[PDB]
Amino acid sequence: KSRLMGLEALKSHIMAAKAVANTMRTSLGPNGLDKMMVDKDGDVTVTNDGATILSMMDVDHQIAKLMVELSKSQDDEIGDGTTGVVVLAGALLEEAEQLLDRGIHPIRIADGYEQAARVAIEHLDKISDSVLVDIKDTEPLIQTAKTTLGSKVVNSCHRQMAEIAVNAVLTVADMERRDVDFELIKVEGKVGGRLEDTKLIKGVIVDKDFSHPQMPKKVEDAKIAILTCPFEPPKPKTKHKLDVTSVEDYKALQKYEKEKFEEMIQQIKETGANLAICQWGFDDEANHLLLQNNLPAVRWVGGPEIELIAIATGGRIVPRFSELTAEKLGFAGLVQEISFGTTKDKMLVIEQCKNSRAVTIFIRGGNKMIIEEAKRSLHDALCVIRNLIRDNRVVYGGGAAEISCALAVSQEADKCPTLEQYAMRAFADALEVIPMALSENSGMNPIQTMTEVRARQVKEMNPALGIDCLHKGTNDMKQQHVIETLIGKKQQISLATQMVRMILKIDDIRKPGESEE
Amino acid sequence: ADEERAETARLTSFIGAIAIGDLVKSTLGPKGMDKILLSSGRDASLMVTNDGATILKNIGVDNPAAKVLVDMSRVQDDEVGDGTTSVTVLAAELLREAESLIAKKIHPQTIIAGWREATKAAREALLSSAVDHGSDEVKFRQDLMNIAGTTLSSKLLTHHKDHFTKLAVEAVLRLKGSGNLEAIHIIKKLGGSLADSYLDEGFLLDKKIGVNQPKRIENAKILIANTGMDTDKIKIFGSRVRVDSTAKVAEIEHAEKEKMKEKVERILKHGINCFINRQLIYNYPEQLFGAAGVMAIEHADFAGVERLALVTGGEIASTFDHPELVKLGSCKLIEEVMIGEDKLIHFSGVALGEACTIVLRGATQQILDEAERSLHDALCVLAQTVKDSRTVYGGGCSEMLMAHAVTQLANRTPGKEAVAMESYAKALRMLPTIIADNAGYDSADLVAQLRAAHSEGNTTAGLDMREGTIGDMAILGITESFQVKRQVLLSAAEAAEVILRVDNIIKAA
Amino acid sequence: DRDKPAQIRFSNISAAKAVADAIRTSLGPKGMDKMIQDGKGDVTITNDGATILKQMQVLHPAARMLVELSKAQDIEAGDGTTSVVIIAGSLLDSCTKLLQKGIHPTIISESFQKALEKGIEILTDMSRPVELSDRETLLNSATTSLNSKVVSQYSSLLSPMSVNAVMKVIDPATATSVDLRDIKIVKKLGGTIDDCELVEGLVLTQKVSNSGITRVEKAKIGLIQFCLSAPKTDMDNQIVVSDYAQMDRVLREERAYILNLVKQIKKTGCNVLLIQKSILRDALSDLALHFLNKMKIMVIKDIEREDIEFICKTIGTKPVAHIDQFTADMLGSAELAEEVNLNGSGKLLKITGCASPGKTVTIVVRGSNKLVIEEAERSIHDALCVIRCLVKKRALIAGGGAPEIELALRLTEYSRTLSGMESYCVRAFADAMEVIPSTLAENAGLNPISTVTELRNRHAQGEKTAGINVRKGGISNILEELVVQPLLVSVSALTLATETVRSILKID
Amino acid sequence: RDKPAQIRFSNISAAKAVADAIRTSLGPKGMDKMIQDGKGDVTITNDGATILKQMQVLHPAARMLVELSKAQDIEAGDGTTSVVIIAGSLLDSCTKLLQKGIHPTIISESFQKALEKGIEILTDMSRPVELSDRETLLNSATTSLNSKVVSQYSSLLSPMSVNAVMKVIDPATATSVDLRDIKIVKKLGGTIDDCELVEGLVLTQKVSNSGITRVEKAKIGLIQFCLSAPKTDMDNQIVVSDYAQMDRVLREERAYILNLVKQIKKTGCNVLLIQKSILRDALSDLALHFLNKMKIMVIKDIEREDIEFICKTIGTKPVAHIDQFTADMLGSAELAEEVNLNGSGKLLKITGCASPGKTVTIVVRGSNKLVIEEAERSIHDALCVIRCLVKKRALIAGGGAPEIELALRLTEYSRTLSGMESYCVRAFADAMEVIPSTLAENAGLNPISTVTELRNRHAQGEKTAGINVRKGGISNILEELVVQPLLVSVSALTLATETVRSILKIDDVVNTR
Repeated sequence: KSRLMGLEALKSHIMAAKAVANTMRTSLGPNGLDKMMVDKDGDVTVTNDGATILSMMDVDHQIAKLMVELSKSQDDEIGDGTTGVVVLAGALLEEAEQLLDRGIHPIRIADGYEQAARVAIEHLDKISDSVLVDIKDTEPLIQTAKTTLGSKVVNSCHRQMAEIAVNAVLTVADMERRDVDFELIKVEGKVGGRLEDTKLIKGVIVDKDFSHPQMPKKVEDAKIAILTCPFEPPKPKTKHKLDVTSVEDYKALQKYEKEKFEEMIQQIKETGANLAICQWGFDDEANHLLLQNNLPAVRWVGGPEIELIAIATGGRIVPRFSELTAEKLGFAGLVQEISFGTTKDKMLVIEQCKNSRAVTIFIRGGNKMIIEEAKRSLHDALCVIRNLIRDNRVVYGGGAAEISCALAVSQEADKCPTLEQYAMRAFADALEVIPMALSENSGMNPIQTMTEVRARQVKEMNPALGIDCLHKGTNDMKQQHVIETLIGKKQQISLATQMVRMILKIDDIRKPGESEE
Repeated sequence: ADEERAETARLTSFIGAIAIGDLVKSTLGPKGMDKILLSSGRDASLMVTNDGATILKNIGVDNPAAKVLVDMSRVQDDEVGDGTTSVTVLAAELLREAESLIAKKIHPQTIIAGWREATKAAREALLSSAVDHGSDEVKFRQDLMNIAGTTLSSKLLTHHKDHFTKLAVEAVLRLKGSGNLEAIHIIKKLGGSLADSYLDEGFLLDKKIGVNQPKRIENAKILIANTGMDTDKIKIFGSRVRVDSTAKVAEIEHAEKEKMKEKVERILKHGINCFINRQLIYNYPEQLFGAAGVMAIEHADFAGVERLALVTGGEIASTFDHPELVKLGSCKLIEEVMIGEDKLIHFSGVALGEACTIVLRGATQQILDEAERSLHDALCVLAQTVKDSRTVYGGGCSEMLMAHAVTQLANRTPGKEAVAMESYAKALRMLPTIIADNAGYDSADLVAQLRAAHSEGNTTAGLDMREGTIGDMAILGITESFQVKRQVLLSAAEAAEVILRVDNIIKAA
Repeated sequence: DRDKPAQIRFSNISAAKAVADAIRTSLGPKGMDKMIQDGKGDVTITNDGATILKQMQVLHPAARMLVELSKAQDIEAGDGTTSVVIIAGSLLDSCTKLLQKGIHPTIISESFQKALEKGIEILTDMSRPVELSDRETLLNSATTSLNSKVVSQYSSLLSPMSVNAVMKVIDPATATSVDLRDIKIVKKLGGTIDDCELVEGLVLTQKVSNSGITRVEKAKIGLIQFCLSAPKTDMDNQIVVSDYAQMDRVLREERAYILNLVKQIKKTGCNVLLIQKSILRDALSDLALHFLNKMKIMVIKDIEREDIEFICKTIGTKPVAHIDQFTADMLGSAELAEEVNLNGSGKLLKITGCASPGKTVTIVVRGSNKLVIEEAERSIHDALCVIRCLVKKRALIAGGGAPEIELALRLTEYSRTLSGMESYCVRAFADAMEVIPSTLAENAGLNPISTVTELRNRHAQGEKTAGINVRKGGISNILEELVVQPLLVSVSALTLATETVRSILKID
Repeated sequence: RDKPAQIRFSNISAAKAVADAIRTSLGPKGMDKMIQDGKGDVTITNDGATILKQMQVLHPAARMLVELSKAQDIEAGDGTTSVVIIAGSLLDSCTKLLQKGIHPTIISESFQKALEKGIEILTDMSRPVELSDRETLLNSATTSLNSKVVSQYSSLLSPMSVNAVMKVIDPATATSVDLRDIKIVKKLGGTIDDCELVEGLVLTQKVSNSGITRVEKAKIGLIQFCLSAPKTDMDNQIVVSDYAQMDRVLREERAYILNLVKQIKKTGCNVLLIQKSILRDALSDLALHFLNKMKIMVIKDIEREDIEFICKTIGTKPVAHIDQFTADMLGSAELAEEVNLNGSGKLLKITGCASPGKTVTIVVRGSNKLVIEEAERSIHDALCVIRCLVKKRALIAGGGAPEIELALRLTEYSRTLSGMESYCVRAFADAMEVIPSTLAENAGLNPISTVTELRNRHAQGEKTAGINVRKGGISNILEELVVQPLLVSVSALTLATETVRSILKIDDVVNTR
């Protein structure tokens, strides 16, 4: 059995947050050089918000093991600054060890770091404004929804994608009484279209089911009639058939099909829409004979797929052919067959205005990775507006909020003194890292860049300006229109010192010879 | 997992890309000299190629950056129709160029942003290096011939190219509506030599139904059809066939005959002189088609079925959803002809004159399949050179133009960009080196001469790599279509930067 | 960055030169034959490079290239075999130096590749025309070119057979290329070198006909490329195994088919059926095959499909995989089709005369034993090849590398007048030549150096007032005792080598 | 190259390693050293202040700290460690800035910024003192003498310290009144109370016996000749192959000098300073008896500084040879005195000498050497600490404490500057606080208690107040009865400041050919 003590542990502890946060420090901002991921099978992919690359990294170290967890809730509620906290959680530790390198308790300064967060928080709470509104917030969001999709997938994003991204949120963001969570809004990726092309849908949109185009390919009404049961004789998505003993039974066989359709139809007709979502698939033959009958069905629907259209409409799935109601059918302000792209079949477009428990924004794409890269970009920004629309709070920073809070918290340590005089100083030194350490990855000099917005803190505080994370000519947060949710940075303040305290918690490092799994 | 971070991954971004450059640049140009292809899975088995695409496979690529460029190669190879070995070392040059400079501490941020507009700085110069040739048709003839031997040159056909240099342009010469890969019908058939490669003016069925159906039908009304005469496709007439008994074999045999006889008579209701079936044609129907004086071609080639429909101006049966409703092709002659050693049913009088059926005559297939493959590559350029009839002075001449352009732009821009942009402008001047080094001639001579030439702004004088001197770009043939370079100038001037963005590289293997 | 290719090119050219060097002892008849224990640990005894190079070979790609380069001269001329191997390293002796000397690899290639044509062109000056129209002259010259070489044994008898078989399939006075495509070489165990003879139709494997008539004249030549059999389970008779009445009744299935499938064979009708080997078949129903020949169609079974391929062309019996493919066109028309068990031992169906494109010849190679058959083949193969080369090359050239000792001087001379960076090369190009006849002057024993040096002046005088005369192995007129070869083996060895040497220079 | 980069680090390696253990400063801390030297020489070592100058180090980067040690002491007389120990504080920031990637010149220039900002604050805190009045002279002497060897004999030495500078005192404040004018003459005999500050030129000249130049109208001369005689200056015609030949020339040598020493006695000059320049050997060993016979003080080849003290202070010059009598450029002394305390000891006092308002002379006396030592070194810094006040007045604290006050308040300047150097000065700003921590560091086990709080406490006592290392406890540090003149630390600041940027001014080390 082995025990790696204290500094030994701390050495081990630091061996990650140095480099694995530097993986972020190299990636800080768009000018942060992005992270390629090659898989266990050797599959190359470019990544950011490195909780991605950290999950794609395979943890040999408890900090690496922890950080993914620490990084998650940041990428969960905020969706951005996943690179920031890991740096920041990786940074202050480097100052923190240096203080135990000075021979200071991790105990003491972490405490002084914990409230250094708090004093930065209020100081952070000053920045920008804590209220944005629907017409106001959109364009800065349309900026963010751009600059997220404009940094992270396209270069300009698209005023399609930017606005359609904020509107997907703003849809349920208004439904949730100025809140939202993701499941309410779902980006549906399908490629063959363009990244540019994004269909914002209040509900399910999936490919419709027909057989012959000579027979009607049609949606009926704007309403969907949802069925676990048949609209067309149910085949439990496995081998099932029809057979006849004579030429005449063949004639008897097809009117069965048409009457069962009618039987099913007449039920599903009178109880609202006609339009089937039918879990099970049916033969491609009498499917057109059902088209020929009338009022197409959707056959071979996924087991969960019927449920997805069920509750999001506000209705349900019809569980049995004999048990039928519009409630067990669908509730939709729009259902219509619509061709996805020019490249393939009509997606059945159900835009559910009778209810939406998921408003699902469809996105076309040129390539998987880049429509991913969009979807990649999206859910990051989806959550920042999600912070905003919940409580509309923004902060000019990433070139500012740090050096802002880096100024005062270290200034506070003057009025702090003793154990917290080093803490809130060295605390804000980790703040000093990111905007500087961003400019690190940039061609600009981080030390040089720091000195400027440093001099700016002498000029101006909690500023609408800052460094350029966009590597521009102007160094601002405003002419940059860079920002986060005042939630986010504050939410980002939460996590860094949270692992700093976390590597402290117990006295117990004692391992079988295994402190890693 | 295993994270390759910037420098190491950058050196790793170098290892493949730079070393992959070594061969593809060694093969760059005709005097580009081959790399032995060692097949490590199949024996040691040796292959010798002037092409990098073939290299990208035999010994596989581990290096992600190089693995990326294999796309770029194939991308440029397939899309541009050329630039296979070119765009690759082009990414090798700048990464090599960026090596010492990012090893000079220079950010790829600094680098990339520099080469970004530097890449664009070449463009206006490239867009200026655009030389409209082919604007006139006699131009367009020689313009196609300009790039006709150009693509096949580094696509590793060094022999029959001339014979195809005359052939491929003719098919492209007639198009003029657009560069057409469909109206133009591509056939390669064994028999004759590879300089016996033939151009059928019209549609061709390399199919032969023989005298089983009428062989010669003039002013033949074509039915372009998918319609099964045995399989008996949809719009089916009958009950679903069944076997309830030992002797039931009879009725199903008799039931299909009607179903066959229907589509016979139904297609006999087209009045078509020749029936072309993308499916087969059974004994009962074919003996009916043969008794109808109609040539019934069975299982005709799918695109050709449409090419027939296209070039003869007819319509396809639409899976017998049109019983009589499918429009009919009419070509003044349907004749089974022996070209080379083999009888093929040749359709002349087809409604498309721009349409040409090139029938490539194999002395063997192994060259013949390589023939059209590389032959199809110029067509891409040529088809797009139909669309844009334009040229750029080759042999590293447009390089030296875009060199100075960015080389002054380096001094015109300057900054963290001209940090990169000079390195950029060197890879511009590194292209003339390779072909000259491939030609084994003094690059710094031929470059700085061509530099002095483009310092005198002479892009009509360039490195002429046949003899490997500096000489005229008059469109000697040493000039390239504007399509290729702007294409080839692109992806590596992109990917090299794109590679400079990936720094942290986590390899979970 | 191009270092490694040079290193590789070194490694290439080294192991290239290497394997080509070992034959330069065994080069020539006086070249010493190596008993070689192999990876099998067992002796192997040969002189010519190709067999030597194949029979023990490891894998070096350039070496792998040269065993092809070796095979090339073979598959090209069937002749001058040992020669092409010797010139490559000889050229590379110039090349590697010039490469060391720094001459760019692309240059040396096009240097020697240009210089190639100049050599064989002065060879065309060296070239002595003999009559390709006159069978006698060909019978006289080729055998003498064979008498410039080892084997007259059966040749001087079989050149009357070889020159004729060629002469018979010779259309032109030029006699053109004439690959052995129309000469069918088949053996027969019994018989003699005299019972070895040319036959005017295609002798077929044995004659395999069970009830099939021993001879059918004016033979429709049927071909069976499809099975004679009803479906199998455990035999041509399809057997489902429980109780014996089912397998007795499924016969009614099986029996009728193999009868009708045969009845269908005789519907269109065939006088001879080509049937390849039953393992070149999935299987052939004897049940059919019995009733097959019992409808009286003479057949050969057990024949090679490549025989059939030879037969599909030379007598124009078009391949029949099917009964629709039973047709008087795909059923070849034989003038006469018989079997001869006699005139020696062994049985073969003799097609004697036929409907044939491109003339046709079969030679049935016989002898007191297989060896007497074997060397007879080896007696014709040279004759077969040296003619088809000598006719492929309008003129003749004396052998022993003396033309090279001429030409090495000739090109080096002009290689001066050539000047250019390649003057150094094109001299060294030609300089590569004389090493080969030198090695022979060493291989026959002599000073390889003293003599061939002097011969270059001998060949500066009358261009032949002397040459390398193998039986003399020394300074001699090679026209006084003719040491003579068709132009090709000279050209062949050359044209191959440079190309094989060319790409290697261009090989990284 | 790598060598340029490593050597500055290698400088920071050897140099910074030395300047740190250079703080046990003050305290009864750490176990005493018997130092076997680099040559194997066993040496018992204590009291880092002298252990500073004592230290034998190699390498350029280590010796500049001895060079640094030498600098402060001679300047102020106080704070020998104060200039060096902060070179530990300097090379703290330096590396971290080189680790921050800050450029050496910027780190160099960062030394000047904090220096200007530092001399700002040290004067801001320092409380002005009057260097004319006896009072802070006594007081700065007091605390210094309270930190010097004799606290008890700090009493009489104080006016002898105070009057010494006040002898040489210059109008109001100025950097002046050096210790060269002060001639400290160790007098065997007497006691430390018997140590005597004399106003005039006193010499350390020690000649034969007594009553010799105790008389009145005894001038002190310098002679750049010496007396004549046959076998002294004037010729000998006789040569010595023989002891008898040896005698008559020495007899004639003695007989003639006997007349010359009369001429020195009638000169009014009863001390000749006889040139160390040797004519025959110049003044005869036969002559020394005769000059002393006339009660004239000459010892063979008189100590050269006495020659220069009489030049400098008195203005004496050589005269014509005693054969010519004397030109009487011998300076004006109507009394030169040989004083035997307890009937013992040799001290030449020149009273009535020309003195230029300066060259005050403390005669440090004692029956022992230790007695003279304990006096001599103590009064020296008392002379110095007053010379310190005169040079640069007021007072700061002592023992490194007020530097933490600078350290707190400098980080505020490090807050204002808003440059890279604002961080660089900042990286140095609190690097100053290492001193009292490292002063208290070296004595023991279970370590960590007071160290960070040796810093933290002052910042708790904020900008005016902090812990006083000498008396313990937190207060305004500048007077606990813990002081050094404002000169001492601002003298300490610049030197180490200077010397370290040279390391950065080093591109790479070399070795001469």
